[PDB]
Amino acid sequence: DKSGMKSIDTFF
Amino acid sequence: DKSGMKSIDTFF
Amino acid sequence: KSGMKSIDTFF
Amino acid sequence: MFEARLVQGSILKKVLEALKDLINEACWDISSSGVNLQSMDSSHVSLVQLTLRSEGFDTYRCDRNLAMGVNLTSMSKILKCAGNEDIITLRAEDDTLALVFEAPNQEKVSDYEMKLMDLDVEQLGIPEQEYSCVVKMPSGEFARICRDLSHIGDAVVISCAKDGVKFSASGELGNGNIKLSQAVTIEMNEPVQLTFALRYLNFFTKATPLSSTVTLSMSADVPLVVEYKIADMGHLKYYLAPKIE
Amino acid sequence: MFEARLVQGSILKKVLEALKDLINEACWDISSSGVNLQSMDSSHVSLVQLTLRSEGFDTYRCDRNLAMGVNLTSMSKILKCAGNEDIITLRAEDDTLALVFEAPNQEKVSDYEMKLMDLDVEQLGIPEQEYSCVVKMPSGEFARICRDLSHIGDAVVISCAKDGVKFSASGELGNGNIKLSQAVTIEMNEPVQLTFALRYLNFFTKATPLSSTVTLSMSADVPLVVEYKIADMGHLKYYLAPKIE
Amino acid sequence: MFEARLVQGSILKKVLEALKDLINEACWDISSSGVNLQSMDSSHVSLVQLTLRSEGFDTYRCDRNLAMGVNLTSMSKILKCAGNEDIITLRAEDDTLALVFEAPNQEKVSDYEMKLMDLDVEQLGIPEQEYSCVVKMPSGEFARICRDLSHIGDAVVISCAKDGVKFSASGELGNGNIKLSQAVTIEMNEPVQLTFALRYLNFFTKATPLSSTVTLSMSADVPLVVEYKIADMGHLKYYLAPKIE
Repeated sequence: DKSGMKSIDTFF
Repeated sequence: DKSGMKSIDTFF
Repeated sequence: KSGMKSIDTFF
Repeated sequence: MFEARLVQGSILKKVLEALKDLINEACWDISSSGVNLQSMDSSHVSLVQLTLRSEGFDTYRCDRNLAMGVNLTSMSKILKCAGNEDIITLRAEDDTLALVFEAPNQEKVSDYEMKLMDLDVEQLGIPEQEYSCVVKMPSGEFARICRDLSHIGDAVVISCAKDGVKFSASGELGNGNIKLSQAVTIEMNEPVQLTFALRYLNFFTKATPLSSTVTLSMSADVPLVVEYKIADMGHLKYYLAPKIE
Repeated sequence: MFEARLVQGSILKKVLEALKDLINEACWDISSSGVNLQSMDSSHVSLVQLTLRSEGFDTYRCDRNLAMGVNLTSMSKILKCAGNEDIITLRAEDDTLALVFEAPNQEKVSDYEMKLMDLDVEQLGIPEQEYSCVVKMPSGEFARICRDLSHIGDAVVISCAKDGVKFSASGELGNGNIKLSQAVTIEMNEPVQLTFALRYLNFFTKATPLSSTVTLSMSADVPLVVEYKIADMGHLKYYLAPKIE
Repeated sequence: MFEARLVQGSILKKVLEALKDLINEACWDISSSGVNLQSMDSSHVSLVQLTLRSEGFDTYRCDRNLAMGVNLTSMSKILKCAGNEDIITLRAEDDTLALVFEAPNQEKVSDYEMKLMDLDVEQLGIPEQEYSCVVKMPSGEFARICRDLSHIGDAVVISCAKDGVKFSASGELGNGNIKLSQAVTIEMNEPVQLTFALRYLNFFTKATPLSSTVTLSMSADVPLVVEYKIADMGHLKYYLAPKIE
């Protein structure tokens, strides 16, 4: 996948 | 398992 | 036991 | 010359699906009285007893008594070729077994010739004795119980009393308890508590489509009897050695 | 500019499920007359011929004749995204193929753009000849026969005569024989007996949802023809090289 | 002493099938208000939030507030032992969790004791904020969309505007586009376009049997919210971190 994700912790 | 079995021959 | 001939052999 | 016609082909299909998972090869004893099968499993821990009375067949002829060594897997594959409504005919002579499938809803006639084999296996005789507890219950209820407790543990502790019957299992996740109350009927003489491997009970429950009800006969320090009555035609009995306790 | 609208989306879904298991890549020849597909399998032993007449589509336009190299697996995945009631539109220009799914029971519009490929494959021409035997029978009956005999053996001996047709197989478990009587209709000129690989017949029978009936055309020393008529729209024909005997 | 009776056993069965595939262990927070569960997945990319209000249970008692470390797989296996019509009772004391299955159509009582565990996991707090877009649509439609686009690609580009909502995916076979029109309702403040992993959306859609409808809350550079309202009893919310773009 081209894009990766930030951890849900980074938002919460 | 804890318990084993006797062969069906032992009964017949 | 038997094999097949290629479908090309017929067409 | 042996020839037995069964209008309810399904019976034989179901009988074979009930057997194939427990035993791979069994000897089919044919006599003027009917079809008999008695074989123990590969692990020498359970025994199957099949009885199909001649009176249960539309047509039944048996000149000479036959003992046909059958590979239950092969017979099952052949029976899978029979439609759920087909009339099945069994015909044998004193080398192979012939199965003829007469289709009712079509002009189709299937004829299969199954190779037999010579079976030198252990023959065991079961004396019909009296049990301390006899539980009669819906076969589906029983099959569900056995499947459920399998998720919990490997063995089932069947406790039979006057009130009802109790099935319990224990494992790494915790423990389970299924309590049935007295349709469920109990013909108890003495209360019994026995331990059995669910693995084998789950093979027996494959006979569920044969009957709406099941009967469990228990006496202490003796094998369990799980009986499925076919349809006044006969029955299918499963014996399971109890766990050493 | 090519644009074909099909109200019965299922037809295309079914057509693709009938093809994907036999061939992975096939060229879709589009012309003012309709859609044509002719491809042989990976083992060079069977041939598929699809014909969807333009008259079978609600809307059909084809400015220039197209030959689109399609990956049947990818097209199948795309078609799986179409609901069983959807109206399917095919639209192409003289790079990709566009599939538009108009949902009837909702305000949902699906639009897929499938990448095409260049297919340099073997093009074979089939002369429409006359067969010694032509059997018309229920497609389900045929699919059951092929599946059943698969449990017995690898090849099927189709014997066609005036009385009826016979399908037979042999294996290590024994042998099987399915005899059909003359709805089953036979337009026989000469009796024929041919041997075919069940493996391939079981791929053909994946076209069963397309038709309530199937027709088997046989002539000695020539390939078998298993035809599934779509719905006055066209057909799907499967050719199978006979076994060397 | 905690005791909660739920007449609709199915709810709990469905809740657990909706969770088990995303998380293996989660802490069940019990209070006078009801049941609460908040756990993030193994990949630290999605978060589950379950709320079952006490008012949703026929019987609800909670002397002391409990935080039970549950293995969701084990609980699921136990719940699989409950019939689709059963009345489920949860009972715990301030070591194990007891599940009692009262069967309506029989005199059968199942009692399971599940071993609990101590869970030292990451506790995350979600502030209830306002989203730029809120899409309400049939849960089945959504589950189909997610499954469909999975055949095309790995990520989904959700574009929300005044007209309708658009879901798109791209892969090696080509690209897909599903356009929904305004039952589908949109409470949009600002248009949003976000990218999400379909892998996780397909785990969320396992909660589909819980509700006829689903709601997707989107705001730019923040996680997506996929909510399934249970039955005035509560809800199940799934948060998914957006893809870095």
